[PDB]
Amino acid sequence: MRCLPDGNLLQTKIHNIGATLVGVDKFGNKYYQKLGDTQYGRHRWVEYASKDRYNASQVPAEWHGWLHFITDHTGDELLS
Amino acid sequence: KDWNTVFERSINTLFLTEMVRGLSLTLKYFFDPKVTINYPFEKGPLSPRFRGEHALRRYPTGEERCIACKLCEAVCPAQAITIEAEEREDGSRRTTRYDIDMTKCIYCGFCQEACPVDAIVEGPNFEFATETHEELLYDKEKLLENGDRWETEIAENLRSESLYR
Amino acid sequence: NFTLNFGPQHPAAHGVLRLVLEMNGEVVERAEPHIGLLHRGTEKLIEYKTYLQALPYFDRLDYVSMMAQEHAYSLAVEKLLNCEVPLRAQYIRVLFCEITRILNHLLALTTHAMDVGALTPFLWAFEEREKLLEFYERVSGARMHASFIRPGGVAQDLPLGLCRDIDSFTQQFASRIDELEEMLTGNRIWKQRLVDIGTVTAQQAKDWGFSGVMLRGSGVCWDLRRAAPYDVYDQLDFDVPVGTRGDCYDRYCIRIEEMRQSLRIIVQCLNQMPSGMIKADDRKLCPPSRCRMKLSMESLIHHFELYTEGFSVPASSTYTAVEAPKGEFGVFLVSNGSNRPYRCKIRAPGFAHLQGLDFMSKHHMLADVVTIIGTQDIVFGEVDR
Amino acid sequence: MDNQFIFKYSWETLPKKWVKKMERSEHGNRFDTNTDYLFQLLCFLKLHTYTRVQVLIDICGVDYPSRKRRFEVVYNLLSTRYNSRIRVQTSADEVTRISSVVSLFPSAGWWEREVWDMFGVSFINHPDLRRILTDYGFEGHPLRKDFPLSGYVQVRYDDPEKRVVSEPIEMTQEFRYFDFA
Amino acid sequence: VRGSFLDKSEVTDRVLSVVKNFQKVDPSKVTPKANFQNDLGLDSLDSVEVVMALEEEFGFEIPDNEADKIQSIDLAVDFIASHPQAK
Amino acid sequence: IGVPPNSANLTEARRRVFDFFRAACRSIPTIMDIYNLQDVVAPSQLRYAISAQIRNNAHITDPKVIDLLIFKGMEELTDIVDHAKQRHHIIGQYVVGGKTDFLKNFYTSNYF
Amino acid sequence: PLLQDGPPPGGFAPVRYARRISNTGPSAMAMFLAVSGAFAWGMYQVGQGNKIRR
Amino acid sequence: AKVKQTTGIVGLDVVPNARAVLIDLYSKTLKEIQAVPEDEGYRKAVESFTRQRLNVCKEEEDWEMIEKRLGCGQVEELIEEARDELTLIGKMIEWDPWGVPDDYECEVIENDAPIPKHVPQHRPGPLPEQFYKTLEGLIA
Ligand SMILES: CCCCCCCCCCCC(=O)SCCNC(=O)CCNC(=O)[C@H](O)C(C)(C)COP(=O)(O)O
Ligand code: SF4
Ligand code: SF4
Repeated sequence: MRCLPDGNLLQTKIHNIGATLVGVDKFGNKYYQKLGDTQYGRHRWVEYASKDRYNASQVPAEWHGWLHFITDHTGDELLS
Repeated sequence: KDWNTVFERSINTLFLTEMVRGLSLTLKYFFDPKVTINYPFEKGPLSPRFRGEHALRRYPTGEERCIACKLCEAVCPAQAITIEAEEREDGSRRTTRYDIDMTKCIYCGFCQEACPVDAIVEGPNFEFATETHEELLYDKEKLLENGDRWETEIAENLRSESLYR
Repeated sequence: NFTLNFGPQHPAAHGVLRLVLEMNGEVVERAEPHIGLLHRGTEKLIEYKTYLQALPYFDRLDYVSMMAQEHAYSLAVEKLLNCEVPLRAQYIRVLFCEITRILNHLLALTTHAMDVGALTPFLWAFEEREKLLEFYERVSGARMHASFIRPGGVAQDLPLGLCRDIDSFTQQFASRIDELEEMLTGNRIWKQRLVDIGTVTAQQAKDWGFSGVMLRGSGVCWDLRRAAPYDVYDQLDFDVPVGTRGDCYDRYCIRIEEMRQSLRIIVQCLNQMPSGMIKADDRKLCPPSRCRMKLSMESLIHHFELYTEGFSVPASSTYTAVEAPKGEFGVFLVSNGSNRPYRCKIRAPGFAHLQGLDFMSKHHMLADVVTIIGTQDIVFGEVDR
Repeated sequence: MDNQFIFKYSWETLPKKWVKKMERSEHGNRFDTNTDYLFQLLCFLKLHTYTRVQVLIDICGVDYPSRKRRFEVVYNLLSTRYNSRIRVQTSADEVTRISSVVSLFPSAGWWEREVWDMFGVSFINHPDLRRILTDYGFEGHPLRKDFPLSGYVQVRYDDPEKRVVSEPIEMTQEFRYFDFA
Repeated sequence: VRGSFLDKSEVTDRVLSVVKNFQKVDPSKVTPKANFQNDLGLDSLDSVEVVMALEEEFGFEIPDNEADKIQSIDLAVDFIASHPQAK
Repeated sequence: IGVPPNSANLTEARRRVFDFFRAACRSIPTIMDIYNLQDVVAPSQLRYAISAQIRNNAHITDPKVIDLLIFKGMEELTDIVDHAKQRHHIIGQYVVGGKTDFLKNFYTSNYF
Repeated sequence: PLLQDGPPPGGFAPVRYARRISNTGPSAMAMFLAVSGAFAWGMYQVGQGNKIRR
Repeated sequence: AKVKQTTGIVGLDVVPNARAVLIDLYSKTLKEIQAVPEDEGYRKAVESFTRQRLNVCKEEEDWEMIEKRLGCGQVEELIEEARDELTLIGKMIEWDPWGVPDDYECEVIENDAPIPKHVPQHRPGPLPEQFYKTLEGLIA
């Protein structure tokens, strides 16, 4: 139902189609990648656990580097 | 000059031909994919060198790295750092006050370069907008909190960047 | 004659532009710019900083051409210290100078186009700007104020794979310029807005201290990269475009061609880039590596001195100028033997250019004033300091 | 047309009373003139066939409080015809007006206004000599060595008067001077 | 009927009051023939002040070369009573 | 129009002083409307203020110092008229509209 | 260390910097003939439609 | 022999009778310089290069060869210099700056501190032979 008022979330749902789940963090945020080349091969995004009241600061440090393409290690590999 | 070349420009002017190409090339990107990032679900790329929110670090034992040398305070081009120090009860040379005015700071990274023990660093965080001026007067406890929160990413960037500095 | 007060408090025209125009109907008789709205006392502040602490101030003068002013300040300090810069640093400095020139021309050409009603090119160009800003961030960690070019070389070496990414940008950028040209060059509205507007003769350009595109538009072959070359510019091939009419339309074409020639230099710099050190090795102004500072007593002492007191510059004075994107950018540096500059006078090309608005806009229409300001490529950070 | 030729040619052809000092160096050829000859010397350099110094790059002041003539006015000039640069300097104090060269180089107009604003040096025959950089009603010349870095006054909005007002400065943290000498 | 000049006696009076009210002018030496410098103890800066005080009271600007031939009360009254711009 | 040469002697300088006094004082009605001082101060009180500033420098004998003072006076005047910064009880530098002085200062602070 | 970012063996591929031409567009006479013929035939059609409407 | 279409310099018009104009200007200059004292270095210098340029203009009737031999820009640029030199001569007569004062003192500094190769440096190259001929004539 959140897709109707929140068009930002709808864009993620459409682009989630066919993506690979990479991991889930301690807050429940889900991390997806496509492995294509559309914006120069950058296809990493996060589906926040809270469908409302989501915030960019909710991404933990172990997944922050992966999300911003600073590192290729996922949050799971950094925690290990 | 010549009736053909006179006719050539007269028709080109009347029929607005050069404005046809302008329309044609404006339409080609219409059906092409867009470059817009779906913030905040998607983010722009950054490097391990990115100069963002400051953080104070500790050793893996929990001891502070900072030894109150005041090199970062001396080099800071904006005079954004204020430090007080004295000998700790166990004899250690430690700060009792470490303040960074995030509103004076110019995010140059000179403090990180000056520090001899890798205590002060500019982390990867750039999303820390506040509703009050006061919250941007970072004290020692806030900076050590930032280091605790971002330690795993900071240590990874430091390992990657160690081969260059 | 009535007086039309025009201050756009928004970056439609520079944000702090303030013009008092005397008009006869819609025809301008006198244009008087009021400046100092961004006067920040940079030259006074520099006197209270060490030579290292003063470097970030030069990023914020012409904030569209950051690394170019970094380069001029470093060259002036190197001139007074007689400091040898290694060859790899020279190529890197030239490479990012040309990247900065494209970044500048892309903003100057499309903000000008946006002001005369062409809204699409700005979006197409700022996307190319984002790719180039990414190269700034990968070498320095900052999108704009890199503080990457320093006396004696550059702060750090290039990250692995950056050169390949730069090469990928060069393989497609010519098409991006071609698209910008097709939207503007042949269009009859664009020509009608620019042709025979703001005509500057060669004598007028010399009289008013014009430089850069403002001087070469008037047919004067003058480019400091060839007249007084620096770094590795004498080992590179590039042509110097010159105008034949001295109007806003010529200077538009020159900036397009300068972007093409800048692409030419970057490609040569990428292929000729030699290996080696990127800092000068005189242990007087170059910071030691993190590993030696933590292992050698002499390196730790040098690191302590460089970040507290800085280096001293023997008492002397000189003027150093480079070919910045907006024209000749100069620094008159006076040293008194100490670790802080005694006097640092900044010569901004936009200071001379905006002073020429009065004679350039004489007897034009009100809507041509913005076009002439756009062809001058004014940034008030350097005008006001 | 290197710096050796200009130094040697100028000594032979210039009137002797115009130059007090001549320096040849890799930091730039430099003629030190008296105040009353500055205008004529610059006119000679601009018009003469063998110099053709057509471009006035900038004019700047330097403060030397230990000198009886504290101010030094530096003229940086360029000859595109011969691809050479020349520096001409002169001294001044807080009350000696000096000649304006706007009639020789129109670009001098704003630079002379800046010298007056920043240092307090006045220019005879300047068409429109007023402050150009500082706020309106500014007191003092900030580039003087004795002028404090943060100045004397600051501004803020005052709700009871419904306007921005100027008051004497009050810093939360004063500027810390670090003496590394 | 419309007039184009202030009455002489009315001017004599307005000028007499202006000169007296100016401080350093005791209302004892102020005669219609009294001279500013020689007989009133007013120096050059005080003397120029009186003349422009006549400009404010009568609302018109006196050309300087006339402001100088006004060294006394006759010369000032002779001038204002014949100047049309006086109101 | 242009900045004149330095006055040769004290007659020239004092002549320039009177032109400045005339020009500055003639602009009082413009200043009165700009700062709305009709119910605040009389025109004569501001005239006497300018005269007082001139008299306080009557001891200067160097004509070059007098020339600089007049030039700064014209600039102060121009900024007051052209770009007014209206406070309430001041214009520019000038306020508009049983114990000795030691105890008052002593009660205030230790810095005199 | 001993590995620095730089060119590959042989250098990068050549890149173009000069403007590329493009010959797209009809001719003065072609578009003139089209307009003239459309005008003539269409006005004849207007006459026919006016006759049927009447 | 072909007429020049453009000088390529904005605001610099083509002068088709350039040789004639130069001859007139140089002849005028050589006559007005005599009001300057003979011993003055400015008088000797002006006479030295004006005479040589006048000689080249008289010998060569083709403006392309006048530019080639003289090596100083176009003839239109040469004319500007000749006009400026005439203007400067008149101003020096008015100024009367000649003669050395009684207590004349001049300080010459020759600072030999080097600068790095990579910093900006003007290197114009060799002048035409006549410039060095004027200089050694002045010294002797
Ligand atoms: C609205 C306000 C805007 C304008 C601001 C005003 C700023 C004023 C400050 C600058 C003006 C000066 O002080 S200018 C300095 C004026 N002082 C002198 O001229 C020195 C020589 N003294 C004399 O000539 C006489 O003592 C004298 C009594 C003056 C007359 O002469 P008499 O003895 O024969 O009457
Ligand atoms: S980033 Fe720069 S300005 Fe900010 S605290 Fe560090 S040294 Fe100071
Ligand atoms: S953060 Fe580093 S440089 Fe700053 S006082 Fe602590 S140890 Fe010294």
